[PDB]
Amino acid sequence: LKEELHRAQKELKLKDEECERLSKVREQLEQELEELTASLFEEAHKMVREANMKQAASEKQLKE
Amino acid sequence: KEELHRAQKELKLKDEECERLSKVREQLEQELEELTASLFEEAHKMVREANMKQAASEKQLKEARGKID
Amino acid sequence: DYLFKLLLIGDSGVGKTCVLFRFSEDAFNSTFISTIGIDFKIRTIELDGKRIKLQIWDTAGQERFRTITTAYYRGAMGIMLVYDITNEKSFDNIRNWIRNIEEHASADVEKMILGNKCDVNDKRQVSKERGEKLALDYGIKFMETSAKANINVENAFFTLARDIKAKMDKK
Ligand SMILES: Nc1nc2c(ncn2[C@@H]2O[C@H](COP(=O)(O)OP(=O)(O)O)[C@@H](O)[C@H]2O)c(=O)[nH]1
Repeated sequence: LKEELHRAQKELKLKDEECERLSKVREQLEQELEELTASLFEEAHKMVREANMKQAASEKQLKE
Repeated sequence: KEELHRAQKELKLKDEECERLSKVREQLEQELEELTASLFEEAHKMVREANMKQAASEKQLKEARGKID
Repeated sequence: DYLFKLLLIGDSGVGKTCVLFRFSEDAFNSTFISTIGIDFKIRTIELDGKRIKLQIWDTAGQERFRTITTAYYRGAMGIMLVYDITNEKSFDNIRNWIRNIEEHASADVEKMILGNKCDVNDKRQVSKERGEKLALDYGIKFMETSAKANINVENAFFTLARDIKAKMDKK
């Protein structure tokens, strides 16, 4: 009769701890994504500031 | 059966959570893909502008270097 | 020799991004915060001799990148909460945002409230006093600022970074 609860709880332990594991990896996944997206933006920015300073350079040659 | 009455609840819940966590794998790269795609577009639109206003700006340093020389 | 990962959050149109660009001393207005809702900037500073790299994420709360923006909350060492003193619900919400920080971010993270646009007193709706009480209740630091006039931006970051470092040299 009680056997159903007996299983249910054994089942809760397994799911509780698989859940813990699963979270350690969400943590990594996120650090990696940060580091990657970080550098993505870094570049996008660097690359834009080049195109603009290029325009500025011959902007000033033209006012002189 | 008071214990089970509600014991099954966190089991449903804990489980429902594990499910959501596994999704977290692909849900990251799914978003990443989009974000990357976007930057590409947006940073381009940007560099496009700079180029058009640099290049048009370039041909009058020859036209005005030509109005002098 | 140190790398601090920082995050700026709060309601939209609060000034979060100008706050950033000011501190990052970028000579341009050019951002992706409008068309993406994320932006990123670095600055290295000296704190008691040492070089400190600061990595500042600017998020804008769009569900389009919910999952990614958590990655920023989860990995952030210091997170500035920003409201606009010209606007109440920005301030009212500062609790809501604290819920998130508490809920999405780490247990010991360093926090700081930044009542922004202080420079404009004529349209002020949120008293400074009321702002420092908010802060003291939650037991975190508070600081009024102005991205445009350049008031206390730099002091805010240096301040936050000192709190971070001091916490780390303890361990
Ligand atoms: N008076 C004043 N206006 C500001 C200040 N900071 C930002 N703004 C203006 O507020 C508007 C939106 O600010 P923004 O940085 O986009 O807020 P975000 O969306 O949270 O980054 C723009 O018109 C900014 O120029 C400030 O310190 N003082």
